[PDB]
Amino acid sequence: GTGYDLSNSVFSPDGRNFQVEYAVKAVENGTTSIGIKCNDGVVFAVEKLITSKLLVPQKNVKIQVVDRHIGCVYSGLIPDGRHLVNRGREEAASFKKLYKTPIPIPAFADRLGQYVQAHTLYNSVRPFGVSTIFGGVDKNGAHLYMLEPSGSYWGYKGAATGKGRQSAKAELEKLVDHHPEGLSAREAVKQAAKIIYLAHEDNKEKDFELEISWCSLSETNGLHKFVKGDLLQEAIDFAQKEIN
Amino acid sequence: DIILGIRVQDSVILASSKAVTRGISVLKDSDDKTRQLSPHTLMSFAGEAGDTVQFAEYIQANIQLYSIREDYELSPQAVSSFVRQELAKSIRSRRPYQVNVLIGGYDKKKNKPELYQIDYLGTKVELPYGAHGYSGFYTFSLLDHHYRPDMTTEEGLDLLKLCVQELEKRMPMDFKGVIVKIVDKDGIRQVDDF
Amino acid sequence: TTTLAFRFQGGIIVAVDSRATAGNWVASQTVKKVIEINPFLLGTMAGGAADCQFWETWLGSQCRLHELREKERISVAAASKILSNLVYQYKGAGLSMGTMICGYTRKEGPTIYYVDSDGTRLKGDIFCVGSGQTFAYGVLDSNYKWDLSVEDALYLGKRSILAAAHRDAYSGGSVNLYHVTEDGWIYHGNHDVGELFWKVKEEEGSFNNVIG
Amino acid sequence: TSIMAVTFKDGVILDADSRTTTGAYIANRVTDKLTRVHDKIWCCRSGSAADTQAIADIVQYHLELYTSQYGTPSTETAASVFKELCYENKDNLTAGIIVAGYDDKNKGEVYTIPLGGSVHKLPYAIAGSGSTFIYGYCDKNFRENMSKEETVDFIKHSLSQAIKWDGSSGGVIRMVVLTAAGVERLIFYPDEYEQL
Amino acid sequence: SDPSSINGGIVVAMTGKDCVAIACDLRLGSQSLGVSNKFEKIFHYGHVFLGITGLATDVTTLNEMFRYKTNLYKLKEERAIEPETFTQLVSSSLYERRFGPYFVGPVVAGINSKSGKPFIAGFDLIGCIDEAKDFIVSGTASDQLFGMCESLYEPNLEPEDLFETISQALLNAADRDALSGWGAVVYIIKKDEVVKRYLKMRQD
Amino acid sequence: MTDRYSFSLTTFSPSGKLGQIDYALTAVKQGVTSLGIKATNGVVIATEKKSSSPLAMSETLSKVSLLTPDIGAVYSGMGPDYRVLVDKSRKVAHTSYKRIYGEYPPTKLLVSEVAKIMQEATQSGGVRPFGVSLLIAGHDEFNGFSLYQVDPSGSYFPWKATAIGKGSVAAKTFLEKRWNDELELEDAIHIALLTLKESVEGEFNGDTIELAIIGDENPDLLGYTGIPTDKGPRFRKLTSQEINDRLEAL
Amino acid sequence: TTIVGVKFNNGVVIAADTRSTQGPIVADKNCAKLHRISPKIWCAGAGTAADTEAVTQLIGSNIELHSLYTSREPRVVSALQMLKQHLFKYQGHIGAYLIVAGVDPTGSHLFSIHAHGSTDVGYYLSLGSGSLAAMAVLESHWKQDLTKEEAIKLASDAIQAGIWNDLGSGSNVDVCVMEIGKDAEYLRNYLTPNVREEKQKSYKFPRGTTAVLKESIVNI
Amino acid sequence: TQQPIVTGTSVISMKYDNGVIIAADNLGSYGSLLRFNGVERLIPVGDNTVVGISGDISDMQHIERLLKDLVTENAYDNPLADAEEALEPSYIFEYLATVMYQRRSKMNPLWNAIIVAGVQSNGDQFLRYVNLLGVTYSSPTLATGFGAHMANPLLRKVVDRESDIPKTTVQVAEEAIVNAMRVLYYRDARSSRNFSLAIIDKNTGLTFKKNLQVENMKWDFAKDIKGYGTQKI
Amino acid sequence: SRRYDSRTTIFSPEGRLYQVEYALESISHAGTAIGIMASDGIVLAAERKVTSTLLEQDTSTEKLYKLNDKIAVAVAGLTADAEILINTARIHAQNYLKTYNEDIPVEILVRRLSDIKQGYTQHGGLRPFGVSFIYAGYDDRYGYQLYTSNPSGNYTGWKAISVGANTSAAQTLLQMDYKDDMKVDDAIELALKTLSKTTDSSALTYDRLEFATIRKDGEVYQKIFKPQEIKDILVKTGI
Repeated sequence: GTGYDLSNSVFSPDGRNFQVEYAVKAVENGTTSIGIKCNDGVVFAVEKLITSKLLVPQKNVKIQVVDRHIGCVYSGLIPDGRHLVNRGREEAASFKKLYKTPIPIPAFADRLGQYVQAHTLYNSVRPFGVSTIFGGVDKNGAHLYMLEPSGSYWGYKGAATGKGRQSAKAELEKLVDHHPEGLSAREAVKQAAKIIYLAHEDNKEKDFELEISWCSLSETNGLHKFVKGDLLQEAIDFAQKEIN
Repeated sequence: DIILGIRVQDSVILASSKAVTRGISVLKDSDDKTRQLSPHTLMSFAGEAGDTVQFAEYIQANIQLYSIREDYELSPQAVSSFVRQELAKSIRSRRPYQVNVLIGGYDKKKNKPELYQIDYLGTKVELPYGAHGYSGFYTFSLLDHHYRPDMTTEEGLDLLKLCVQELEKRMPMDFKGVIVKIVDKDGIRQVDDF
Repeated sequence: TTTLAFRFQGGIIVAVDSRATAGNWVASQTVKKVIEINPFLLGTMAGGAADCQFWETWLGSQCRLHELREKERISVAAASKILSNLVYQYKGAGLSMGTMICGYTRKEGPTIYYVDSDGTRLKGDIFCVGSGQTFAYGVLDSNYKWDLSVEDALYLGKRSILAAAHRDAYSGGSVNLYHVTEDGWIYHGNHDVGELFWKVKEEEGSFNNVIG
Repeated sequence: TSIMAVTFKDGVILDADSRTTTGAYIANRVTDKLTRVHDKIWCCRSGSAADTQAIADIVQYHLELYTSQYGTPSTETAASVFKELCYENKDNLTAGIIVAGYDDKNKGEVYTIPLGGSVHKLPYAIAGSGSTFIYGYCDKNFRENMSKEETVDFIKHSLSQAIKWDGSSGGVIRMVVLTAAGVERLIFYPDEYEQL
Repeated sequence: SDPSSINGGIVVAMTGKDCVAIACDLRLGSQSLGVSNKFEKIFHYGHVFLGITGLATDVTTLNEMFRYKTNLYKLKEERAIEPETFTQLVSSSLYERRFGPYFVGPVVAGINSKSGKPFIAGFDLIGCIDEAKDFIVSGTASDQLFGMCESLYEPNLEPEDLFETISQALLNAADRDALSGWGAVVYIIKKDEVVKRYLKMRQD
Repeated sequence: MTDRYSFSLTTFSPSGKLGQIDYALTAVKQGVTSLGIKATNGVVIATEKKSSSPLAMSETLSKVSLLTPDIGAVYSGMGPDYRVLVDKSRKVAHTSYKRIYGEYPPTKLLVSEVAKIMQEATQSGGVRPFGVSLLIAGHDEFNGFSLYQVDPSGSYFPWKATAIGKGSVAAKTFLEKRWNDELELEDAIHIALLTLKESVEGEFNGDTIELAIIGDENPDLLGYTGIPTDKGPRFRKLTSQEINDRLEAL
Repeated sequence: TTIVGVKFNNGVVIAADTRSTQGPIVADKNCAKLHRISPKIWCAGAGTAADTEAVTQLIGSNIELHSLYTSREPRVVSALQMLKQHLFKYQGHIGAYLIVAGVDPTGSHLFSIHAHGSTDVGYYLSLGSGSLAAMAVLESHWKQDLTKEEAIKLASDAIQAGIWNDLGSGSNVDVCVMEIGKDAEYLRNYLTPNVREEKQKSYKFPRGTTAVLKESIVNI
Repeated sequence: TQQPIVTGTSVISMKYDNGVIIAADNLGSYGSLLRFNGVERLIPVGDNTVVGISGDISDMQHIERLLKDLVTENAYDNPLADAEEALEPSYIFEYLATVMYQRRSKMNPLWNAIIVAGVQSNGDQFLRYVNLLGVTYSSPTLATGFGAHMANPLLRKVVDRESDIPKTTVQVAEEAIVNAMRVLYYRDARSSRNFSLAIIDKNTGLTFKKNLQVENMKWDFAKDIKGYGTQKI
Repeated sequence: SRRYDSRTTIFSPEGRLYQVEYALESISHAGTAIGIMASDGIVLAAERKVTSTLLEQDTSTEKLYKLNDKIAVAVAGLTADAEILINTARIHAQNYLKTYNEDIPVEILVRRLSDIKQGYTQHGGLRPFGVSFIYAGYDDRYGYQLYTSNPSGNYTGWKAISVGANTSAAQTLLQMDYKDDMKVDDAIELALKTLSKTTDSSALTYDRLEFATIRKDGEVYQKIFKPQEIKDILVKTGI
């Protein structure tokens, strides 16, 4: 459908906002990132493609923390994701200043959804070219959400985005089938690494670095922390072992 | 601080003191406290140190801008109405203009002199003879006694001599004489032998 | 403070003292109370030292911009009105200023414009400002003439400040003489009031009430 | 005035007198100083009547807006909203507030917000002009986890003395009992508490 | 100190039998000094008369304001403003500046062109509609006028008898007020004509 | 992010016509018919209420609305524009006139304020004209009963009787034959119903038809007693029962 | 000024005196102090006469517009909220002390609003200089379940106490009775206990007593 | 422009050979009324900083909120927020000193006197003062409010100059602080018997001691005082 | 939003303002308005374009407006746009009286409106006013004056001018019969004769005519003719 896709706020005769649909095409080109909701927290994993050996390992972090209990991972236009996360940090700080409590994840997800959606209202602005998997632990459990360029978001047992989303979603579905009682935080980290490695088979042309993050009540006391050192290497070893 | 004005049959005579005093001493004794708003309109002013000249020169620019714009000289009534409005606007502004003015002019269309007294509040009143501040305390008794509408310019000047002499005699301050200007059908001129 | 500027056949003579006091404590003895706005315009400090120095330094830039645009030297009347208008904008905000904008121009001749913090702007032949102004007037009003020679005019300005320095507690230090001519102002040196008083006393016989 | 709030085993009780005075004159002798800012969050108002009423109206608007968006607030959140208004306008609003509320997780909570705009969580709080006369009595007699009957008897004794000694305090004693069973309003007339 | 007492002046309005009367003194002064004996304080905007007392600068400002407002009213409405409508126009205009108020007390007087009944109304400096069926007073000598008008006034005075009553109330009240006098002007307003009269009075 | 339509979307075409005004007037032509008739002792404004669905409670959607107690309006065209435009008209009736002069505006001045609102949309940047034509009927003590039509362009004219909307051409032809300078209000209602009966295609009863009149003051609708100078609204909606009673005698 | 409101078994009655004073002088002997906010919501104001008239006129405008917007009879609570929020916004500079009473679909209401924006609910209220004198009568005689007649008598009697005992109150008694089921009845000058007596002499001047300088005819 | 309503009394501190010690009482006074007794006026900011605040409690709770925002905003996009990029005492102080001066220049001061005590990453002791006017200074011993007149004379006997810091041990510094707290309780009317004490050591880290108690007070000499002069019995 | 902008305020490749030319074309389809300046007054006449037997001619004042006690204007083009300018003209006339305490000169009032029209023609991106005015007024300086202004913001003084439809025919007829020394009563005839010839209808009748005059108590009066008055003169003039 041409003619109606040159502007951001225009409905096509079918009611479809094409520019937002084109923004989704930007997301589908990004590196695959997933989020797994465990029985007491959430786990985030992102594939970081190694463009060249000259990138210093472990410095180009792509998972972001908001306040202290929300972690955000996104795929698509990385600058757009940072713009969205910068707003979330402002929204989270504003909520804490006025209400004194850390912003609830369902409340935070709405704050971001209103912002992302507001970018589809006017033709003087462009839609976000990122789908953001975000979540954390709040007063009433763990929450995992996923935004879209249109501003739509839902709660997920496990979310996947980026180029390997179709591959990753297959293994996320297997996790919920095999573990309906709830997956443990430590096992979720190992499974998160395995899913990213499997999803990378859609990007075999280039090497990648796995980055994991997670926020569990029992293990981080409800705060968002990165996987590093021994725990990261066990996940990498497990992911390679299953691949081999 | 002396500002006097007397309207006679054919002209308006405005007299204003020459002294300028700043605190302890007299800086100048030849100051002209008047501005020619139009070829036939003259404005005498008195008040606070800086407000008098800033206001007078600001008014003169607008009257000059009107004259050039319409190629027409505002009547003294219109000029006084314009001047009163600015004083009325300022009296209730951030920094009011504490300026008292006399506007003497010759209306070339009615062929009659006109004298208007406006104080810093914006109280415009047309008088046969006017004065601002305490200068009217000493002079009104003489003007009420001797003034007649049909005086000639020479009789009007003779009457100002009496008014100025009384101010010299009884007023404590030394105002260093007066500069006298006459607004007539021929324009504005200054009397030098006064 | 004591600053004077008077007009005469040879131009303008600007004489100022150099004492700055913080109460009765004499903070400085060698304050420069004349701002050299341009090679052709001279300022003068009285009252607010910072207000005079800052705005007359700023005024020099405005005069320079007029030079660049109009390609002609700004008149003293315009220079004093630029300062007078600005000083009026801040009226009531706390500015303190009494200054003479001395300059000599072809179309206008020697010109002194007295500008103060009230927004006043007066053209005159003789002006004195500061605490000791009444003493400077006394000497000037009696000995001032239009036909003064440059040598006699310089002495009269030097003598007028000496009289104010002697009698005024807040005036003294030294006398700074400036002479404004057709080709700019000329600095005629700094004369110490302490040394000048004894020199003047012997040559004139004046100050007979002072032993020495 | 004389306002009071006491946590007890089953929840929290807010209490206050009913007198408001403009000088010596009692403008209204049956005033209701207990204000509902949310279903189970109530506040006691002391100080300027105009300021406290304005703040209570704004806080109720904020907590109503909070509930529609972020679920039911806690008593800590209600006190936080009070603090922002009382603190960000401390030079204008001369308001001292006692906020008490009930939620299942934390049971009864009491927050006092003195004239400065600070927030203090307390087991019991007393404010108003008449409170100064019962600082010693309340401290000696307050106990943790008293029953509803003991707390009401404790509050009746406390306010009867605050009413007795303060000219600007008196009238009927109005109580609001916040518990899991709901909100209960009690009123005690001078003939009931005056001869305790 | 008090702006309403700097310039002096007084205005009084009375109602009669199908006629209204509004009168004022002609003095303008600067406290003790009398400046002008021709400063009229009664203005008309058609068949509705407005007498404004108080600060002379505000009296002049409001005259040009209500001339501006009533002139635009007649262009949009294509009819003259009635006394009742004008009374609310004055009231709102004075309240629009509650915190920058004009130090003036106006007095509206007129006859409704349609109903034909006399109308007079009074005001404070911030626009309280003091609609009275008998008489209205304003100015420095309001105390004198109240007692003077309250005793002389009687209902349903003919236009000739109303002139004697209002003029006598004004002259005797002005005579006992330092800042009022130097002549007075009386308007006798009838449904068909208006008569303007200048009174002989003490010039001290 | 900012509003970037600071330019006018209504502009003159090479033929001199303003495209958006003409299209706004077209939307009125496909609008539901409404008419007004000015009688010697009142004005009647009528329209039919076509319901979106039989499950809709048409009583909740009044096509005839009160602007001031003595002024009422009906529309033809886009319903939403009339609703917001009526809200503006009621507001400006207070802010611009009543709060100054103490009394409600006359019909001519209120129509002018409404026309100014429509004209502003016809020249201001980033807006389209209102797609409604209003028939504003009112009364005032000096001009009496009056009926005005206001167009999307902001132009307004006074009418003895008029009809706007889908059946305007047929209605106006009918009104010309029937209208005369001797009509009473009871006769105008009869003529209004007859004219409206022609336009309506479906059911013609009190529920599918909406009438309002400006007539004698209704002190029973005033809501209070004790102020003789207050005499009550002149604008009155005829309830479905009242209309049905007149239909039986139609 | 003396103003009282008295809630009775089926409505509320507000009464006020009619004297307006400029210091010690009685500017208006028959000022109407009861103002409409809507047909069945009425307000009585003490303190500054202009602000009470102006504040109610502004709120009355907004009540009418809001009533037209919502297509509902105004709530007395809406008037109270917009009235108190307006007064609070001006931090007490609008010196309007008001008793707002009325009937709405939710019953009869009686509030008092102070110049600073504080409000209180009550079954009987009083404002003005005569409030203490009027409240003495209300305290003595008020009782639950007053009938319309008892309330009107009590309200008028309370106003009379202020009239007789307060210098700032006098002349006549204005009464407005708002009952839930029917219209509000404004009893202007309900009682007129201060009718002036006949003067001892007639002061009709003989025509020609006044000296005139000039006479003119003014064009209209 | 404001005035204090509920206030905290003096905070005292001093640096010793290996770190710093800071103490403050747990009282909020409302005039002469010792109203609130649970106020904690020492605010740990990370593992190497403690911020002691005195004066208005309402502004103290505002500053306490700003500090918790620093720790949050520092960890944003900062993988080294725990080591090599954590907040130092010097960074925290400059933020507070800037805030306190900015509020002063707006004539809306934070009516507080703050002592930031901590140990830098390189081990150097940090101890700086800042008040509502934005005035800042450093010393081996710092005290706020009433403690500047009574605690500083006592602490300065232990560390009178910079060269005395390496000669002062934890025990000597701690007993000096504890004795100063007792002296303040003796002669300060707005002081409490309970206080908190924080020790920041470059080796053992932060040691925060809550609910410390003023002990070993001397009153037995009061029985021998009779009347105000002439009285004998 | 840049794609939807019509670029109102731009020049054509041959130095013409497109929207102003189109606005003028719009005015050429409006009812004719004629102004004739006589020795003792000014005559403003206009032809109503919208007409019907159900239209209220008695109070349908849509082309002749009063700006002042001394000035009036006849309007051709968008009636809605005119009333916006009419009210600003009225306010300006009163602002001048408030400031200078004198009636505004006609040229000053005309210049202000023409400046308002020109503003929309040069900046702001909004469409021009589609109205042409004929100002008829009096002042002490120039006496009776007759001006016309168009959407472009240009205004000129005239002795007799017509705007709206059939200006070419109306102007040619005025050229043939206008005598400088003619009285108002002759201007009454000339205005009606010219309209009766350029009118697009079969005949000219009182219902189609707006008519006003300005004439000299020695004070200038404004008379906007009521329908019966217009019907009277039409018989007297012989139309």
